[PDB]
Amino acid sequence: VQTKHFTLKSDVLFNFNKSTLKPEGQQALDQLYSQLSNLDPKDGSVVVLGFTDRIGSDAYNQGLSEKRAQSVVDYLISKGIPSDKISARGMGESNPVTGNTCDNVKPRAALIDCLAPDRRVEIEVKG
Amino acid sequence: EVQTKHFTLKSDVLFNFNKSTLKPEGQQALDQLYSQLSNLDPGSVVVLGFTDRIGSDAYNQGLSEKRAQSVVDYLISKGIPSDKISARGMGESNPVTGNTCDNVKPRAALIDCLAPDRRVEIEVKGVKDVV
Repeated sequence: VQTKHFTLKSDVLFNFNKSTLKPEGQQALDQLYSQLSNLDPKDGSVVVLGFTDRIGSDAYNQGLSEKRAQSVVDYLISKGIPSDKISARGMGESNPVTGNTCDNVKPRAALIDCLAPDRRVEIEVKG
Repeated sequence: EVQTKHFTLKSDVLFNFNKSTLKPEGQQALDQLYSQLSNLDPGSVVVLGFTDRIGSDAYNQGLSEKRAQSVVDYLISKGIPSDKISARGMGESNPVTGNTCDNVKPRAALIDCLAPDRRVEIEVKGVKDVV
């Protein structure tokens, strides 16, 4: 089994608290799909995971992350990924890539900036 | 299970126009990357440099090599062992913009349209730990 893992910035794909792909988001997914289409495997699978930062309501962040992941999957299916070979999952605030690095960044705007790497969609491709 | 994790960095942030020396903002972006890399449990790293299709292909190939090497040199300085990372210039090959920019004018507009092509890709390859 060999995966390839990719990451896209949620701040690019979506507006603040929204889950509709922006034009910039579609373009980012077009560019990724261009890369993914360079291989023609017999079979494979794609897993799309949405993540938020640790700020705000966890129930709201879970819901938002799931809708974001779904919007990405729906678009990628539109581009050509077969619907039964791709799945979406919202992971909410879990598994931050910033780990404990932003733990003591106090001022709200500075913390939001420090947490930016956590606001992301991860795409795992198996072939 | 062998897994490759891919990271993409905008060349326009890392480097000034036509230069291969990291800007301070490039070092800061690589510091952020290194933090995340240092949490991936070991492994090897390839750094790919890409340009847009403007100008000499020989020149673009050389510029892409120097940019990739600059990134590698700095990542080693952060703690990536020297024997586990390498640089590769890709010049103008393998663009991500498709045909999207094919008929774009004027020139300033074209440089903007091709921006996603100007990038450094970092591939971290490793084995899933098990027993």
